[PDB]
Amino acid sequence: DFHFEVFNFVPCSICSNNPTCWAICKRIP
Amino acid sequence: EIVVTQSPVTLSVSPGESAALSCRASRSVGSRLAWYQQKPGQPPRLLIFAASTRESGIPARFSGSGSGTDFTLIISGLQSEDYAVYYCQQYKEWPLFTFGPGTTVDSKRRTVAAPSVFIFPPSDEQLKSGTASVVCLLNNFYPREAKVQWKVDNALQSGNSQESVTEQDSKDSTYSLSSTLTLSKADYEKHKVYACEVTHQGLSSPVTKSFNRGEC
Amino acid sequence: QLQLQESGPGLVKPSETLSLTCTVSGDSITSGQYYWAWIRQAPGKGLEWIGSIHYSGSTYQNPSLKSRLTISVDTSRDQISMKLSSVTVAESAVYYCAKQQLSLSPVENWFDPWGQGTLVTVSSASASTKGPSVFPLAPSSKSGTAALGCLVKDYFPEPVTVSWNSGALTSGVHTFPAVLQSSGLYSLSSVVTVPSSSLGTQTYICNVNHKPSNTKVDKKVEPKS
Repeated sequence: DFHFEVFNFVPCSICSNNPTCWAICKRIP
Repeated sequence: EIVVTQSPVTLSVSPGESAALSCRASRSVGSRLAWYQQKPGQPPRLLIFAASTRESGIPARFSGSGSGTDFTLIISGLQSEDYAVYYCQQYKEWPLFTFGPGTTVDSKRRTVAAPSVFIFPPSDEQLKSGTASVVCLLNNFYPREAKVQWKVDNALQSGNSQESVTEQDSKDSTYSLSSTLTLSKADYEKHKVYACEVTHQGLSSPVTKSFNRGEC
Repeated sequence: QLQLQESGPGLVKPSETLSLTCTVSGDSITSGQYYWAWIRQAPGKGLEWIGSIHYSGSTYQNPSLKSRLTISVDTSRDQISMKLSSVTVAESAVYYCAKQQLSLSPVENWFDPWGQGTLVTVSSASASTKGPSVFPLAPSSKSGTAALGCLVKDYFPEPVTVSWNSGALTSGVHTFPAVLQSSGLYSLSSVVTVPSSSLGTQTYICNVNHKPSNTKVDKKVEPKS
């Protein structure tokens, strides 16, 4: 149970290998 | 959300002895639990994480243990610099987390010291100015835990007093405390019997120091 | 070596907006995937997280503060800032910034290292200085050992010094910490325990000094009689 909703957005640079993180992830320079 | 409690509020530890501090979580947090130390006047410093891993730079007398709900920090061979406040923190639901209420480690006195208790009416000067401060003193007690109950003509006062505590005396390990019943001059001069009642380990029965307004 | 340094106002008026800044040195806020967090601690109060931010601008913040809170990040100065608006009495605290670890592979959430912090006092009395009144706490007419003192009420800002008999009397003196009243003014007590036998022989003066207002008082505390 993780709460990615709490962010304004999630940087892909921290998703590590979490598959759900990569679904909503946002790529940055 | 997951609530972390801690136990006890004040842990008295003689130097060289071993401190066992508790932290209990409302649900299961696995091993996702950190411990912090906060020496007075400084920021927190991380001690443990993942419930048992001692951070680099941390003396090995600090050791953390537990899993699921019940956790423990142990200070084996307590040093003086280790008198501080200790917080735990759970972090199960990423990126959510909760801090514990905190446990304080203080010096352990050989003997129990009852408060010496005194009540001070308002000065006449201050009264001229429209304010009235009733002050109640708890002098040189140990252990830290103590209760002060204010009573204006046998009515329990609640929410109209403030309290202040000295730091633990580095000689005799005692504390001292002031509680100030702030009260307007018109309010003050309506009532007669002002009392503060102190409960403490070293007192066999609650002790009440009082005065009657106007008399000596 | 990594160091965090909070800067900000010392005092702030209620309803106004508090602005703080964390300056990261000996490292780069863009070095690694860390979050940087503001955390405040009211005196005699636990730890209260305000918000965290990552160099991407990504941020999560305390629900009960978001509507007054703003957190920014300046990678060109290696700084993180926050803003609380409509600040209240409940905003008086030490404000910390600390490096945070928000890792998903091994789930990891914690704070290391923390900065020194920067105390923020909130008072209507800000931008002014007031001296204390000094009232006496006179020894109970029913005094073995006896207690007497000075009530140092209604001054702003900290600090006050209090001595007794110009520093000659020290045995048994408790100068309590100052409490910040609802008025916006500080107040404290200084007391001393003495033997009752000396109450009519020895005389007692507390010496108060509130240097921020060139206020010096000497109050003779004597039994009511």
